Amino acid sequence: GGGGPDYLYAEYRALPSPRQTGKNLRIGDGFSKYDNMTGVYLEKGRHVVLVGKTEGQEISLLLPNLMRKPAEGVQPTKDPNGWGLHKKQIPLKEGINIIDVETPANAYISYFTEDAGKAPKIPVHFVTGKANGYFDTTRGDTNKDWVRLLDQAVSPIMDARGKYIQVAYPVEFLKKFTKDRGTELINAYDKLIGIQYQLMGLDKYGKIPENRVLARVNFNYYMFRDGDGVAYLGNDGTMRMVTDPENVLKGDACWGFSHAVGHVMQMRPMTWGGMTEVSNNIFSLQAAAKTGNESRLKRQGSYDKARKEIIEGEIAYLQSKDVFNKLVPLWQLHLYFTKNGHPDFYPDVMEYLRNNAGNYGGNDTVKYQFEFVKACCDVTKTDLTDFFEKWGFFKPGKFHIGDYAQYDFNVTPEMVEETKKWIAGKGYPKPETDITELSE
Amino acid sequence: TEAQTTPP
Ligand SMILES: *[C@H]1O[C@H](CO)[C@H](O)[C@H](O[C@@H]2O[C@H](CO)[C@H](O)[C@H](O)[C@H]2O)[C@H]1NC(C)=O
Ligand SMILES: *[C@H]1O[C@H](CO)[C@H](O)[C@H](O[C@@H]2O[C@H](CO)[C@H](O)[C@H](O)[C@H]2O)[C@H]1NC(C)=O
Ligand SMILES: [Zn+2]
Repeated sequence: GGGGPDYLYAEYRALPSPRQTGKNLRIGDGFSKYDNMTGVYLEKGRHVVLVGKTEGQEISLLLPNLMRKPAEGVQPTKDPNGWGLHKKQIPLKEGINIIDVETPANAYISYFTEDAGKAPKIPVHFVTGKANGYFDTTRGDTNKDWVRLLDQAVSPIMDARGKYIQVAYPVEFLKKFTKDRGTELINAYDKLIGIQYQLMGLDKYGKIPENRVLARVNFNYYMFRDGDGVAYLGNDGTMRMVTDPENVLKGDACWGFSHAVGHVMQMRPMTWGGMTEVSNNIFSLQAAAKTGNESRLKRQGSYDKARKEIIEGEIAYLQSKDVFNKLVPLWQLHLYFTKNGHPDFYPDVMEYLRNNAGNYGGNDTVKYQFEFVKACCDVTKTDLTDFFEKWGFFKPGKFHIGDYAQYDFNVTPEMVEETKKWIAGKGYPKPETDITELSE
Repeated sequence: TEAQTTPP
């Protein structure tokens, strides 16, 4: 380096394809397309961007409208522009690039490759930009740097990163709620993502992503997940919950953050139709356990409620009308196995499904319910037929589910019999106790 | 977008 001012001149390394990273984990689109943040702010007008030797690599400039608001009198959830992160994407070429910026934006380099290790570092010099800077705990930045960055910002948005997290929030909210505690906030976010990576077995199986997860502000809705990562409403109510580093590790704020990231991390083999608001809450419960928070299933008396609806009701798991009731058996498996000598239960189940699950969409995703059962049995060498039978996993029928999309599942007697015979053929021991009776 | 929520 040394080619110019800090941030305006920098050298960008290629990152692995976010889509490919997601595909390999069976999670789909959710890693940050904006990870190569510049710390450069481009005002409205004509800009010059100098690019060094590309060796023919594809590199582009992202200018997201992170401060996009609903038009006057437009109710934020009824925005014709939708809830997505709007951006300009401009292909860059080696040498001089002339770029017309219509709306002032923070700049992000998009430099992604299929051979990350064997791509050149590409210098990019924003010779007409302003240095906003960014906060990076991995660089060694402290709260002294955090305070200086917020005080000196030229943009309404400050960029920040840790090991796993990328943040793009308004300076106004960072000053009001984070105050001086930038390190604590980024460390809290990294802790909450790392809990999910651990439960996924990414640390155990050497699959921790290089790609970060972006948490962005939005001006449309409270909290959600989309293809760009997680999004939090830029109002005092929501920013107090997630931008105060004490608050985000407590109660419903910890749950909401963990739930949203849990949508990024929920794998297709554990997220068949009707599971979208179920499988991610395994992460929410684990985050609560690791942060000194009470179990939401305990607080809601969900064990009794779930046993009443599904087991006493003798209905299919697929017929349950309560996402917390559907969560109960998933968490019983974790609590039972981790306290009975299988501490890596979900890490191993998720690795097993990454390696062994099929490739199903739409009405075929119900096949994952049975692949999930098989994984749980094989990983623990335990015959869980009775557990899954009691929880209604083996009820044949035609089941309609509304879960964002419409699902029409056909669970045939042959499908149920094939799974039960596969389990029986393993000759594994049955649990000594009835795991369905587990409560907190 | 492809937004999964929470409605509180
Ligand atoms: C999604 O995140 C939300 C963060 O506020 C919230 O925790 C929501 O769950 C809701 O929690 C409310 C109490 O805080 C009510 O209990 C409500 O009934 C419940 O849906 C999270 N959703 C889920 C499905 O976990
Ligand atoms: C959050 O808002 C979403 C709409 O933007 C959606 O209503 C979602 O609720 C889910 O909707 C599905 C139906 O298509 C299923 O019924 C699912 O179980 C349900 O949770 C909202 N989240 C929640 C947790 O209610
Ligand atoms: Zn949700």
